[PDB]
Amino acid sequence: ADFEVHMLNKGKDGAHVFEPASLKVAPGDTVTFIPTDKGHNVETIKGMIPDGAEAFKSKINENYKVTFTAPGVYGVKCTPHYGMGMVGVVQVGDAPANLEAVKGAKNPKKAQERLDAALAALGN
Ligand SMILES: [Cu+2]
Repeated sequence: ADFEVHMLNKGKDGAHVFEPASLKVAPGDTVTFIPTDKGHNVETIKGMIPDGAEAFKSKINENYKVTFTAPGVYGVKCTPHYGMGMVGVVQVGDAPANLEAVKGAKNPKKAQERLDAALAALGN
């Protein structure tokens, strides 16, 4: 199954957002990060990806389709807007095994707030 995340300068959750900011998928599903507004990208957050996964980083303004295979939670950021909290979580499967490992990852405050909110939205 294929899902979409819009990369936006603003949205319901404020400035510099992924919409949705949380998504539950199954192994092998894809998510396309869409440059609805210019100036964004998507990148894995260090320490917030599960065993079996590989880091990625899209180009600014790239329409970017990612396949998520290994189970667990994946924290993602927009490289330029990470400091302002432009982040999201994609969770592959239920009962993510890496939940405590990713909760320990260091993030600037606005990113941490939104990551914790996304984790809670996903049932964690
Ligand atoms: Cu951005």
